[PDB]
Amino acid sequence: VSENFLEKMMALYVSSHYKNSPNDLQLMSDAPAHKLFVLLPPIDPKDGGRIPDPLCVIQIALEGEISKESVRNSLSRGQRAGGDLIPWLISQQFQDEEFASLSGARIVRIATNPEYASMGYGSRAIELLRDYFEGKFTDMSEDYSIKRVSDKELAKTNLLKDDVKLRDAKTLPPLLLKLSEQPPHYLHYLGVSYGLTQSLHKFWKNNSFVPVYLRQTANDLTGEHTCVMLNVLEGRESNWLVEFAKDFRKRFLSLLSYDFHKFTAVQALSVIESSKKAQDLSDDEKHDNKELTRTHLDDIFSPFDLKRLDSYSNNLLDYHVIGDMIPMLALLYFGDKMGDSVKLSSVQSAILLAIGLQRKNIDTIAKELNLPSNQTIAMFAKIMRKMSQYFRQLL
Amino acid sequence: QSVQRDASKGYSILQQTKLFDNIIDLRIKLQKAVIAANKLPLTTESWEEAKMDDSEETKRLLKENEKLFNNLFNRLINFRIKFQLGDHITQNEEVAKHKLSKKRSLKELYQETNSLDSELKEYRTAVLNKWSTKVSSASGNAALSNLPADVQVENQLSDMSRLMKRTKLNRRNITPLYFQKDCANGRLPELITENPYVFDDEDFYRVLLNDLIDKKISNAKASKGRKLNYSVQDPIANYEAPITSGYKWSDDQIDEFFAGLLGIQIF
Amino acid sequence: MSELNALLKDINGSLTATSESLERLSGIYSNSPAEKVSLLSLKNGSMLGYINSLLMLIGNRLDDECKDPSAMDARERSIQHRVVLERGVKPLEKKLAYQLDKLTRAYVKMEKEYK
Amino acid sequence: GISRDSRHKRSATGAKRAQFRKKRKFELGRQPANTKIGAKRIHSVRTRGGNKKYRALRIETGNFSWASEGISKKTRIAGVVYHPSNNELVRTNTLTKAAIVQIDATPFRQWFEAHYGQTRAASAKIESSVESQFSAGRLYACISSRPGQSGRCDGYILEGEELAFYLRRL
Amino acid sequence: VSVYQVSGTNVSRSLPDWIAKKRKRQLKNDLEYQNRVELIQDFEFSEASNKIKVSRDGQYCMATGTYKPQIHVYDFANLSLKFDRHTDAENVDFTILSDDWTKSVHLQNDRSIQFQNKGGLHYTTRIPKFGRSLVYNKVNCDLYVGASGNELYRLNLEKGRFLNPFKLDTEGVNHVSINEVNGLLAAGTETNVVEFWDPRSRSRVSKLYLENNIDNRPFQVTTTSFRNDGLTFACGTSNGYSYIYDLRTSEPSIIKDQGYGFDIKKIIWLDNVGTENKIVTCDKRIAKIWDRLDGKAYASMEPSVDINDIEHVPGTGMFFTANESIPMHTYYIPSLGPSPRWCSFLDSITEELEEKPVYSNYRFITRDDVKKLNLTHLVGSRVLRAYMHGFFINTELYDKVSLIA
Repeated sequence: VSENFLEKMMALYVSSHYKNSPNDLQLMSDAPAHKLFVLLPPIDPKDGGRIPDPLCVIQIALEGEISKESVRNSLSRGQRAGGDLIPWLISQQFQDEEFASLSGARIVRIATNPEYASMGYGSRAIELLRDYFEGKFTDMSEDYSIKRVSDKELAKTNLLKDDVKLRDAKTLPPLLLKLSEQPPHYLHYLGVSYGLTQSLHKFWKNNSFVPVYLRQTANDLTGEHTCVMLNVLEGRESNWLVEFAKDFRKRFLSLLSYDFHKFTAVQALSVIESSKKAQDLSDDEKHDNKELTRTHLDDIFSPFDLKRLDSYSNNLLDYHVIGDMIPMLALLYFGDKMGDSVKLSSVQSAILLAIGLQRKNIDTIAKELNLPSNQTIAMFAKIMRKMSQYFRQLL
Repeated sequence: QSVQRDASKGYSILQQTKLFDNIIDLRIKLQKAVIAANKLPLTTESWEEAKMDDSEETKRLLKENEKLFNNLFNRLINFRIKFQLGDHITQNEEVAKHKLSKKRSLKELYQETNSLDSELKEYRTAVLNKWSTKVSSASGNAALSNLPADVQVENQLSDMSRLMKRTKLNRRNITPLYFQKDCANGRLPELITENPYVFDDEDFYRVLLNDLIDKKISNAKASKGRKLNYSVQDPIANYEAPITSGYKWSDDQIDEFFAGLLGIQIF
Repeated sequence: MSELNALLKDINGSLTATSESLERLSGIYSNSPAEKVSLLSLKNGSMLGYINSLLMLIGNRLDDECKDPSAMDARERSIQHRVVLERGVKPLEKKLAYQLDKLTRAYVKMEKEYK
Repeated sequence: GISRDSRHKRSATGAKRAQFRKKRKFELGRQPANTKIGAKRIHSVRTRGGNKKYRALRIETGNFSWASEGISKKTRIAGVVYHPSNNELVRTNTLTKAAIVQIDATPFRQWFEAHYGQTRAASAKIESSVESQFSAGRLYACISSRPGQSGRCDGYILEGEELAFYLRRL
Repeated sequence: VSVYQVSGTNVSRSLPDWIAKKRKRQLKNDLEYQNRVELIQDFEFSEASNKIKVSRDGQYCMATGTYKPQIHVYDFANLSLKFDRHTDAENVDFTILSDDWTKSVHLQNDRSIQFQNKGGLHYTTRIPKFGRSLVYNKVNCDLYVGASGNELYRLNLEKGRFLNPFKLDTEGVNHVSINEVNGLLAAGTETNVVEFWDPRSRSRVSKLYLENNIDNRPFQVTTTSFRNDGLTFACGTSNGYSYIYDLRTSEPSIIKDQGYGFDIKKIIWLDNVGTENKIVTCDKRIAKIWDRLDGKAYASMEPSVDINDIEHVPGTGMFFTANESIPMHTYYIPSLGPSPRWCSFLDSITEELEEKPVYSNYRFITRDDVKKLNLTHLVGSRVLRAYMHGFFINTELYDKVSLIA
């Protein structure tokens, strides 16, 4: 029964993955941090205890709780200890020692049946995950260890007469356990690591995970950049994520032009939005954006530059003449220094982001967004008018 | 088979929940009594003067008054005993049955209330401990080892002084009958706006209303074509051509999804 | 008409219908192995007791003698019963709420299937 | 395309007649004007001769007569309740002659109170069903006009045997 | 959110359009008449419009009139009425079979299905009982007609034969809809039930009993619409309640009520515009845009004149309304999506557009209903904000008070 039930999960696991290696099997059985977890359909009582098929299987790895002393010694030595991927990477990138101490779990893999994809089973499993480690599955009906072979038994057995048999079924716990039965471990966060694809990014964004890091090197096999997304549990402090999200957003915005210019503006916009959702998670106002000051405005842009912007809004200027202001304008708007005054549509933001941060030509935008060049110019000139009004009222 | 136990407990929970809406209705109906009761006199002379205002009238209402409370509260002490018997709160089944059978007096009825409260107090300590341990274990707080609920009750019960002052607050501004006369005559030692004698549970009463309010919302002949002719209508013949690609999903997924339309230890 | 008399009529009208709810409520419970959620049964018995402290509050006031117009004995019990409800039960059931919602829906689904 | 010629019809003996000649203007036909309730859209039609026809596409008010009291008032139309020919016209609330409809009782009620000084007595007596309709506030009326010809939705209040007939049909 | 009326009568609601025609010659001197811009030439019916539909190609649109009953065809590329064709009877429903306007089927109120080819009227067939809706199955090419009676009519274009009719448990079909990804059909019965039928076979897959706790009044299923995702399903009731069901589960995921207690004339899923979790619900007076998941109202559409139909141009923030007015109104909401290709410079003039903006947010309750709910005491309070004859209340409070009554 275990063999049959065992086969069924990898049938789900291997199908999602492209080219699986047998080594992962040894990882899953022997390594302690990994826990084996399955979503099943409702069990019909008339089926007589027959095992249902696995609809979704998720692979988690408990990571974190690293001794604070070990962090400096490894960080100073530049040596990465085996395992605990997310604590090491985040600590290295943000140089934060407290995060490594935090207890968390990495969703190593999620597998859903290809025929049933897009039906929401994966979202349901994660939504039930985040409840389990949050403690919402408490026991309501008013042990699971197995005795190990004793040294006495080993000493008393001779090689020739060894009766190696399957463990008695009575000793064995059940193959599947209800959540209320098994208490969870105390965790601070759920993290993932995956190549940034629109479907997957859309999938995890709906699951309230927020971005913390994106590798600048694309994976050679896939040509894709791995994105690290994180979700904090209720009842736990949430600040450190918010600071990380802001830094990643600033890091992402600036770095759009180097190597993510290949990314679609819609894809880039989603990443920025997902990060901004993290701010909305924080009801606290201690960490908030600062509105652009008049003095800072004067430093960034000269008066003639402001006159130049105004003329374009009035249409007395050519588009090329205003090419100077674009990257600063994109940074300040997406930096949110513009404030509540200035808001834009998703297409409008994508256009501004692309010229400002993906740095693409307006015609390049036209083909990408499937809009003729004139609308992009006209829709853009609308963008410049609103900020020019915003600058005017500030003055 | 575990579905049967799960279903049965849900019924118990449901029966358990309905019981409150019935009792909360009892409290709601009693709300007019507590308001009117708070408006009553306070001192013996005021009662007599209230009696002297209309002597013969005040008598039968007082008798009609007194008779009902003995009937209400005696039935209630019977009403209380059977629960704590049935819900295992009281372990002495024989004593509870004896109390139910016998007819009790006002002073004796007070004694049962004290015992019923006291027995329920031990039940609180045992109950609140068990679930707090369970929830702590379920949430990983056991792994961590946010006060225990019983401890919170004990500590705030220790803060006993603060909570009268909340009760003594006269939010409704109730003035009991002949209050000014009692005040002038110095017949009210406690006083010598917060009134020690006026009881105000309005904030609590509203909360149960809101809670009951919130609960239910979530729960809540051949001619003219008049007969059918199947023959070929040539003008419409071959008006279009069928699309062989079919529906986007596979037939197996299709015929499946309609079926679900609208509804060694293995386990 | 005297103020006391109109007040006394209100109490009389107040009581007589608190009865019919009481017999009606006692009838249905007596009508009811099924094991009950022992946390809730406490959250029953406490707020039964709260209503009773309100009744001894009423009774102590009504006595023409009023040795205890403040009815302090009725006060403390009302405090104790309200104390347990607001801070002992209320946070605990919130942690407990979701699975209770999952159990009751399961029973409802089963009953709909049976019918 | 609409024609009233009997030639396209086959003979009494059943013989299928051959097309004598092309369709003529003088034996032309026009569509039904499907009048409905609402803010009074109408237009004219130029018919044979210099004459004209008015086509009420929509109308919400009409001149209805209380024959028993011998009066007539303009009142708003509530909605179609029954049409003997086709119930679909009732669903579509299409206004047509003989259609049973509901109308406001405010002007008739006010006139009754004015003339009779009652909400003399013997004359004030009327049928019981009509009194019930007054209490309800709406009256069953029959359209006596052809809105698709004259542009008017004139009618009369149902009473007596006809009222009972249309009530039992209801 | 910013919503713009591109075209249509801009006079007070009580003022009729034909009076404005008299005013037009008076105001020829006024500048605003010159500045006013039309989108499609002759985008008006002499009296009124019933239904509006856009070609899947997206360069053409189809509409029908009251007098004379027309079938207007407007070329978006040409911004003009492509042609005018008169019809014998008033049209009840129609669908465009072809990619272009060439091949269409129109269900007339005279119980006749009339087929138009690019040249003209091809053939007229007569169904046994009067029809309430018409839907076309692309896979099987069979026209299914809802009817007043229980039986639902089946006509097969391929064979030119009328095939056997589906038999329904109840009488009155009102609206019918087909899922393009499943093929499942929902028939909106007069009673508070919708029957689900297998297209491949001849079978009722299931029947869903709609339930409304708020109102005990009987209600009828007015409209039915499938999503392209194919798992979510929407229902419109005569009482102004819109139900979105994940068809796999019996319970309604979200219940949204329009406000005015009137029939839901149409439901449109705004998947293609972007931010797919958006749904349009249309009543005779208002067409509201709201999120399927949150239920929050995003934008509201309030023409002065009643709506008979609503149509959305795919991939754009453009909507067309078939209405009672002589000019059919035309709405552009920039936020949802870009203007159509043919509407290249609509963006340039957004300031010049009207930019029309409580009623969508709040719950309209007539004076009589206030009496029914015993809310007379709250008249004059901030809780009840009186507009017109109805006292506007919060939706949550309405569901509250209804449960007491």
